[PDB]
Amino acid sequence: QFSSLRTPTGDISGQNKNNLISGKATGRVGNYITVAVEYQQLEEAIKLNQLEE
Amino acid sequence: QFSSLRTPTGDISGQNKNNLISGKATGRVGNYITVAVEYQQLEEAIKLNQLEE
Amino acid sequence: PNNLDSNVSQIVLKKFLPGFMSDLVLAKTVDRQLLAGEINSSTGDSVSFKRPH
Repeated sequence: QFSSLRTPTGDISGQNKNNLISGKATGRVGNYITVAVEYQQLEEAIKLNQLEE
Repeated sequence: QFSSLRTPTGDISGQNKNNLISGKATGRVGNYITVAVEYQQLEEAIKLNQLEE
Repeated sequence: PNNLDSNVSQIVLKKFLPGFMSDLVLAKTVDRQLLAGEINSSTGDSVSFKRPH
């Protein structure tokens, strides 16, 4: 963002110009989101039907 | 840099592994090196031949 | 424990966010065509129009 001088003739010799100053926005990583399950090979064979449902 | 383990069978369970630690080297800018000359327009007209030399 | 953070660098992507802005409605609606090109080098720094009788 800038600002301006007002001169009758445009003579800016003795004055303060703009300064350049840089900011930045930062962003990070959060935690993981994890869902985990388990089950026995025997349970799969005789019990879990419609596993994908 | 790493370190190694010596066992009869190759069984490393229970012992310490190598951590990974990064270092870095930095380098920086100096000052300027500057030579500056000046001469009159009169001199360029009647005096300085071979100015490139 | 590993310490990796001298492996990587802190990056500022080349992109800018949006700024704020402002509306220009006075300029559009005042009188424009009447003073256009009237102050020029033959004129010096002012010019004049006639009040009605």
